[PDB]
Amino acid sequence: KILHRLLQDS
Amino acid sequence: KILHRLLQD
Amino acid sequence: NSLALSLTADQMVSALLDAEPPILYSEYDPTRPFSEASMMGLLTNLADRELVHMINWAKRVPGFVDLTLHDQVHLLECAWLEILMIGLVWRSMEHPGKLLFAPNLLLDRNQGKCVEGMVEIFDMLLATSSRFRMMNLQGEEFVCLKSIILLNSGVYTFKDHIHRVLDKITDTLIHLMAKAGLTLQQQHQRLAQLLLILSHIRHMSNKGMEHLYSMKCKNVVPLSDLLLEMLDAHR
Amino acid sequence: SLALSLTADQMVSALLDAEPPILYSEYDPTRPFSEASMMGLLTNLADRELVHMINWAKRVPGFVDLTLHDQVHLLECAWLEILMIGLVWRSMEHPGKLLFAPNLLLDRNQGKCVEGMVEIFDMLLATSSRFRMMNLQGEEFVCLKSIILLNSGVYTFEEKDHIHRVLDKITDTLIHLMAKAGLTLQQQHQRLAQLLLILSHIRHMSNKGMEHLYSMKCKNVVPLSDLLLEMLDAHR
Ligand SMILES: C[C@@H]1CCCC(=C(c2ccc(O)cc2)c2ccc(O)cc2)C1
Ligand SMILES: C[C@@H]1CCCC(=C(c2ccc(O)cc2)c2ccc(O)cc2)C1
Repeated sequence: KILHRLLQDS
Repeated sequence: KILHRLLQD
Repeated sequence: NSLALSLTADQMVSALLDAEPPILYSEYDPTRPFSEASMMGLLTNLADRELVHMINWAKRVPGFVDLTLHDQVHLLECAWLEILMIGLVWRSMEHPGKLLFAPNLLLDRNQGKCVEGMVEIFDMLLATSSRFRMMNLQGEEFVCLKSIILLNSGVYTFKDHIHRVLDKITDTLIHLMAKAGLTLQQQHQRLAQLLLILSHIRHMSNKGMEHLYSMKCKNVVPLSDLLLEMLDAHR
Repeated sequence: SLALSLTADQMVSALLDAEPPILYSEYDPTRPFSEASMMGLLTNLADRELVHMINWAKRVPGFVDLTLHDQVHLLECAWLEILMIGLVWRSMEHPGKLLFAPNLLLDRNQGKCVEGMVEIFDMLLATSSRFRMMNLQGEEFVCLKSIILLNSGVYTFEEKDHIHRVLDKITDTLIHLMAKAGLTLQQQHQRLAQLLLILSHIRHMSNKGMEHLYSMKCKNVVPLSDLLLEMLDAHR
């Protein structure tokens, strides 16, 4: 999930 | 429309 | 040039409370409805009779009668399902986990599953009802919210009169909260909380409308000519 | 949290600093207008805006304190609403026109270029004209946008009370701004109500827009981006 990815990026 | 008639009543 | 603007806050409240439609009953001799046909049959019949009362209720909302006939038509066409829903949510307030469509018709999640793609609106409705009860929504606040929906929902699809009536209902809402002993901060916070609910009620209406449109195309449940015209007004 | 401890002016500052930039379109005034390429431009534009929105959301007070699953849900619900109120805000001083980008201004007779989109176009114009008449302030705008992010998906999921706490904090901030502008107590309440009723219409426009985008995907003529497709499936 892309939205999951970008939100999670630290 | 029916709505017309009912609003006039 | 409007008697609505001249009313005091209490006159506004008294007028709205007395204009309230009655709580109608569903059809009797029941099996607990479980077929997609019988449930939607009961609901359609109920909504159809409710609409007749809503139309005459709307005419008793201060400022609504000052509008042209065509403007009255447009507002009701836009807001009718919203008003039915916030009515349903209000009635279901003292019955957590259940929806009181009528005193003899209480439905829960499991009966929403009956109709394909129906339980999601149910959950939204149940959530809104739980939200109302936790806020301890009052009847005086409810009738203000419902009138706001009537005048607001279709106002941008057309006009200072409506906005000035809307402003006065806000005055009334604050007046009610101040009367209940709420502090200045508690007043505008609660006002904000109540009005944000209308955004979700709008969303529930739009999702419900799509479902009713689907039922029309399905042509299994016969819709009345009145509902067909209210439904056609959206798309 | 740290958002609850924030004063009203700190809230405004943090929100104003978190504002995403105004991205450019690929519009070529000399190139033709297929009106399937117009949607192509808009799709490309929105897809790039989403990346900035997501990072903008992470700077909205309180949002980070939420579980990742809830963060996903709120953006999935409100992304088009947020795109739309942004579009409306940019178009505020361009009456009868929508400013999708500094190089992309469109009016009514370009909205009909796409099937059943002119009404949504007129609703956006009405909202924009409404912000204009109200003389909506930038400080009030960023408050509204954050409210949409937190509110729009709050009844579709505990820690929902934390959202209500932050939502009340933004309400305090909004009132603070109005009292600052010299508005009387009656005027503050009225304007506050006026602003929040707009959100109902922005919700309506989003639902209508979401349906038009689903129709466009099924037609499969204007290809949606991978992110845009996932955001669209969220509403089903
Ligand atoms: C899908 C909608 C959401 C749940 C409740 C619904 C309806 C409804 C809403 C409120 C109410 O008091 C009475 C009835 C409904 C049902 C049939 C119909 O022809 C029109 C409206 C349907
Ligand atoms: C039907 C909607 C009406 C208003 C404008 C719309 C879009 C839009 C909205 C805001 C914005 O900044 C950039 C783009 C859009 C277009 C294509 C797409 O795949 C996603 C969104 C589309």
